[PDB]
Amino acid sequence: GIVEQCCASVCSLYQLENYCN
Amino acid sequence: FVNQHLCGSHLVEALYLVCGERGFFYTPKA
Repeated sequence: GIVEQCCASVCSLYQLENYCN
Repeated sequence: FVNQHLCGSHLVEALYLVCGERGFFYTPKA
């Protein structure tokens, strides 16, 4: 349950990998 | 009230400051 922690929507974990390893 | 959306995604994006270094290797933002 990490997606809800960031935002209720419009937020994916796949976004962190874009700039960091 | 100032109109500006802020969330974890915004915090997550802000990572480009420390991330996206790739050292001296330059590549399209992707």
